[PDB]
Amino acid sequence: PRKLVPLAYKQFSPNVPEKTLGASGRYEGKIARSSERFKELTPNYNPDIIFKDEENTGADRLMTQRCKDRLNSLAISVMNQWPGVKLRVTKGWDEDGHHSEESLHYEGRAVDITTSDRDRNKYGLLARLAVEAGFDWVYYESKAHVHCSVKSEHSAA
Ligand SMILES: [Zn+2]
Repeated sequence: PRKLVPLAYKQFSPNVPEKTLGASGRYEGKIARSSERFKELTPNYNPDIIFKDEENTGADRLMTQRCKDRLNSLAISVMNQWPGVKLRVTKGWDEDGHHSEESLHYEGRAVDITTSDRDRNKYGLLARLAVEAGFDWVYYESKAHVHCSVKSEHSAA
C-alpha cells in the first residue's frame, strides 16, 4: 500500500497547468443550455453525493460522463476514508460567468468539492483522494474547496 499524502494549500496534481494534455486538456468553449454541446452533459443523481446547488437550477449536477465517472469513484472513496461522511459538490457547471475566462466549469468538466461535514481540515486529504479517483487535475484552490477537473473526449485522434 502507498502512503497517502494530502495536498497542501494551493498545490495541484499533476504539477502542471490544468489545460495541458498531461492534465485536463483544452478549453473547448462555454456550454449553454441552448447549445448543441448541452448534450455533452448528463445529470448526476448519485445518492452518495451532496450537491449544494446554490443557484437552485440543478446545474451542479450536469457534467460530462468522464466527470460523472470520476466523481462516482471519489464518492466511494470518501465514504471509505471517513465513514458517515459523503462527497459534496459546492460548484459544478457554471451558467453565469463566475470563474476565470476559460474555466472548465463553463463546460461541465470541473467541480469544486468538500466533505459533507464541511471540515476544512479534511480537504488536503480529500484532494489526494480525488487524484487517486482519477480526476485529470486536482487543485487545492481555497481553504473552502478543492477544484477537480477532467479531460474531454475530443483530443485522442
Ligand atoms: Zn473550481
